[PDB]
Amino acid sequence: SRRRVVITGMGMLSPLGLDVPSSWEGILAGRSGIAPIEHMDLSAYSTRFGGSVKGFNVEEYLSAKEARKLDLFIQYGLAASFQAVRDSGLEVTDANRERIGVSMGSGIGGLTNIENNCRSLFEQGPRRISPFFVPGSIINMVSGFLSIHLGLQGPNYALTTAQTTGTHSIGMAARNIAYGEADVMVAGGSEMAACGLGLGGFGAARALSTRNDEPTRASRPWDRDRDGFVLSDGSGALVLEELEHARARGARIYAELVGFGMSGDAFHMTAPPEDGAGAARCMKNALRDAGLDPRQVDYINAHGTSTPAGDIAEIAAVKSVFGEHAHALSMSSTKSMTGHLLGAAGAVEAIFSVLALRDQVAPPTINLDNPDEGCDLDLVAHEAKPRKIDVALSNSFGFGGTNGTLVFRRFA
Amino acid sequence: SRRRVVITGMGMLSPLGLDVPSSWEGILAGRSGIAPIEHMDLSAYSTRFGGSVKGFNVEEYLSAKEARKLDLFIQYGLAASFQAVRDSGLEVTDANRERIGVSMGSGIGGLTNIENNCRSLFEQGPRRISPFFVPGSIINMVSGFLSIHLGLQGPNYALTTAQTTGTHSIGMAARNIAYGEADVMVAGGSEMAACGLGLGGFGAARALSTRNDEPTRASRPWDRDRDGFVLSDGSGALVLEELEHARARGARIYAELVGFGMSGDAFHMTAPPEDGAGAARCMKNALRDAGLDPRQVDYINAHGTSTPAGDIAEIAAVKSVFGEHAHALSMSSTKSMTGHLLGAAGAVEAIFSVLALRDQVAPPTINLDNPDEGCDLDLVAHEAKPRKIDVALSNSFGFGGTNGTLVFRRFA
Ligand SMILES: O=C(C1CC1)N1CCN(c2ccc(F)cc2)CC1
Ligand SMILES: O=C(C1CC1)N1CCN(c2ccc(F)cc2)CC1
Repeated sequence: SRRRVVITGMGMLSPLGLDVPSSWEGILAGRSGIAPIEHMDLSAYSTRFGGSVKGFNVEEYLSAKEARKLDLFIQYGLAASFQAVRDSGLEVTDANRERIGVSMGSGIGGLTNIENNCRSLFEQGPRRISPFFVPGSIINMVSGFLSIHLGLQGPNYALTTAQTTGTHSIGMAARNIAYGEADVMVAGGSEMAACGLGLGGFGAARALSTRNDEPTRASRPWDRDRDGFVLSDGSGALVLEELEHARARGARIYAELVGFGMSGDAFHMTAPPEDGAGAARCMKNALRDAGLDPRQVDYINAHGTSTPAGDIAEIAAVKSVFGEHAHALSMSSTKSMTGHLLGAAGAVEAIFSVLALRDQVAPPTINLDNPDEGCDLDLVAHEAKPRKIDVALSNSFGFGGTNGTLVFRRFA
Repeated sequence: SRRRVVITGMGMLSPLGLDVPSSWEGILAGRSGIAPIEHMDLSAYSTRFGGSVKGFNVEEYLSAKEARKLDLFIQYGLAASFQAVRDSGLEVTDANRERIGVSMGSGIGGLTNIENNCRSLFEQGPRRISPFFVPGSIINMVSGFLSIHLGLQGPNYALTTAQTTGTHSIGMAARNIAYGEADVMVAGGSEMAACGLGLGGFGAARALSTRNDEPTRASRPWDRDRDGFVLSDGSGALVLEELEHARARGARIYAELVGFGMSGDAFHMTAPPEDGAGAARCMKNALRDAGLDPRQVDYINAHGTSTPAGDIAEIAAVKSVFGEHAHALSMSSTKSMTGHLLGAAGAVEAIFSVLALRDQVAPPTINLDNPDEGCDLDLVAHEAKPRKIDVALSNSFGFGGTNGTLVFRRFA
């Protein structure tokens, strides 16, 4: 048998704000965080907009000297991680430090640091490569730097499962706690891919919306005029905690993480199967894991990337798993507002799934002006919908056909 | 409840050979795979050598058309994965595809591809970035492409924990099986960081041996004249199987994986503690997890990177964990011969640890001419040592204070 896992701390950088409550405010108001990218010549690029983190002050978290050593994606992860730990009220001690671990991931990692260090390599030669290039860029340095700053001696690792990173990180952090390997984990993901390599790289695959004239309308999941995902930066971190540990210190419990599902499509490198067979298996795995019937699910935070084939696979998958319950659950894409934070998408959308539970409100899918063929589910078009939510799912579907599902329940 | 996990398949590319048996023959003969690098011009670099994979033919495994789109670290990962699965005799069917997953990781991932595409972006512009840049370079696409080629629909993920990646990948994959999330897992890691950014980045940090004039003598773990690690390329993959599943199909069992430890040092971004504290916590977690008396340990495959601080930390950790039994077990570093395969180090060394059990021989630490102050254990200097090995331990340490231990024993 198995220990129960609750959420006692949440932290976030998003295109909607510098913390969870500002972000959540934007979500329920249907605000877009998408805009032309600044301080950067995108003249030769077919996409010139995305979700940037606006006004981020790393010196709230690190000295200028330590921040200079770390890629933006690491700064973002640390910000969310430090917010999440502070939000939890947890005190690290000699008595508990070996029971507190970290799993903060990234899908794409340190492109900004790779670009600057390439610029030096090609222009001047290898002698201008930063000494901090490697430890300042490697994906596991959010877990590493967090563990060093706070003295965490529990499981220390990082997932990289592309657009599924955040979902997987949180789920496998929850298994560490459930199976007694840890009492507390900081888990989630961070990403800064709004640079030339990210816009360029995704641009070259024609994966990105090129709607440069109306950036706020670019991300339009399940809408017949969608033309690919919007690329976005940020981080999400949760403090996961064994229930008895949380109750003993009198922790505030936002929700219970009751279920985690993983699956592989074994289909295509970037395209999901049309019927979403992988996403269906993954969601069924998560519900079986939670001991729940599909009928008990009230809210789904969709992957909902605004890609032609991705959005319609998730409709198929939901209809397949949920049968005659499929129209009764509400399902929304907060990527309609935030765009796609890649590896951090699962982390911030777990937070939105938890806050949907706390506030009894389904976040909207904005821009859903003209649902596409078969997109006839309750996709919460345009406006937030207050409703009953006991159980919320969060899905992520990534490149290589890697799937993640998290199941959260109201706690009382 | 918690199930037992055995090794039924292994695969490898190393600087010593294009498979396991060829690589193992090199190990037992004390051969170095380190040589001046030929595939690029390093006259600007303070390190001009490493452990290259020599004569690798990707068209033994994949079509030239798909090979061309993948970073060498993905090619190496798939080659080792394919060997391991063939070596297992396992047949993937509709009855078991959902119960077979893959966790093949990398420390640095697609550095070559990112460099070349970064060169295209700066010299030419974003219209010259490869459409395959992202799916051909990101760390999770070994697990991704393996699942697509073999039809594996089980848990599909990747770790990135720097020089610990391979040990963590194998360990967490065993936990998947132990806890019933899968019956089979292909796990390990791959690395190809020998490009300008790689040798330049580690060179900027002064982390690498600069013994350019005698590369086969550069990697000299615990030797007083060591001057940093030797960068090497390749792949290790293992087929992990639930015991009863392996028994049921009459699989050949190399060994049982009885123990896994993880621990963060929470010490420093890149330097390990002098006293071996994080390593010690990790090995103790691993030994308790295996339900072992530490005097049961016969053979330790050390991290053994040929850094001043790393090498002596490990002696301290082993003396602290094993007390007087530290003087009875044999410890060696195959990095004396392979060099440091970073995220793939834990995977090839897990295979060497298993083969030490099959053949009852401790691999040598070559180039240990003048052991350093306090390096007074049986380090298997110069020559392989036939000896009783019931229990073998494999240690990895990484940047971020991230530690891993695997415990294998002979299976009757
Ligand atoms: O984003 C990508 C691929 C699309 C290109 N990368 C994968 C490997 N990771 C990496 C880590 C450390 C380092 F030194 C360099 C690269 C993250 C960057
Ligand atoms: O000169 C410095 C400042 C500490 C003073 N370095 C920063 C990068 N560090 C590092 C070590 C190994 C390595 F492979 C990569 C990076 C340590 C060296």
